[PDB]
Amino acid sequence: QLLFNKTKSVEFTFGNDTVVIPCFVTNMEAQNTTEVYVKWKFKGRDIYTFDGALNKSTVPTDFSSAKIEVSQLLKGDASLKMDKSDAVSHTGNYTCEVTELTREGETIIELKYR
Amino acid sequence: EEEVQIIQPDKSVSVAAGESAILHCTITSLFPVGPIQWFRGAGPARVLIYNQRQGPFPRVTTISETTRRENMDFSISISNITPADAGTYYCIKFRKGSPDTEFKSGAGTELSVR
Ligand SMILES: *[C@@H]1O[C@H](CO)[C@@H](O)[C@H](O)[C@H]1NC(C)=O
Ligand SMILES: *[C@@H]1O[C@H](CO)[C@@H](O)[C@H](O)[C@H]1NC(C)=O
Ligand SMILES: *[C@@H]1O[C@H](CO)[C@@H](O)[C@H](O)[C@H]1NC(C)=O
Repeated sequence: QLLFNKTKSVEFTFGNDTVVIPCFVTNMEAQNTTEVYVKWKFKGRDIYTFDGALNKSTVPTDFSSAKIEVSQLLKGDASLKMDKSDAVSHTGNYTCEVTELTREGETIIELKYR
Repeated sequence: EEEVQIIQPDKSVSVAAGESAILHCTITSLFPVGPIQWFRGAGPARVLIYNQRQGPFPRVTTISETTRRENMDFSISISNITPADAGTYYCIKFRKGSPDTEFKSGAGTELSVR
């Protein structure tokens, strides 16, 4: 498995213009982003997929803003970034799935809108 | 760079109830990007026995150090075998996507209980 630096939950108020959900793999050894696949899951569906082999990101219509900092992937950072509009309409537990070659793992972070 | 082969050397394994069973699987390549999963049975009702992402899977222990990038041994040990554990176990390679698609399956290992 890929191993994670876990986080129970994060928060963001109305003042938070953009929302960041932390995901950090600790035993990542990817040589190129082509080796990497990232899934951010929410209520079953994939609200964001990064396909490194194809170098493409896929999002549904509701999640028009969701993206990650691809520059950070090789470091093991697959944190998710979205605006306030997408955040409020989708509040709950998030699953961060990362795959490197054949190794895979996931971890859960709950988004709270206090 | 050649197409991965999935090798389950044992066509069949037998074991007394309450005891453990080793299910061997090795692959020849770590490509393409996507995980290995163990299933019992084939078809739409097959049962997920193990993967790296959705654990821990009680009763299932990995034979090798599967947190290592270069690991190609996906053999597992299943403890406390019951008659319910009987059937054919498939070590299966998947490609990433929404959803992940099955890329190639091992021959299968027939377990039976004494
Ligand atoms: C990553 O892999 C692609 C495709 O194989 C290649 O074109 C690119 O040069 C690689 N990037 C680096 C930094 O090596
Ligand atoms: C990912 O896409 C960007 C923009 O389209 C491109 O500049 C970059 O080379 C791609 N990364 C690869 C091919 O590793
Ligand atoms: C998030 O998951 C936990 C279980 O670990 C659950 O108790 C909680 O209700 C979930 N949050 C939502 C918004 O469903």
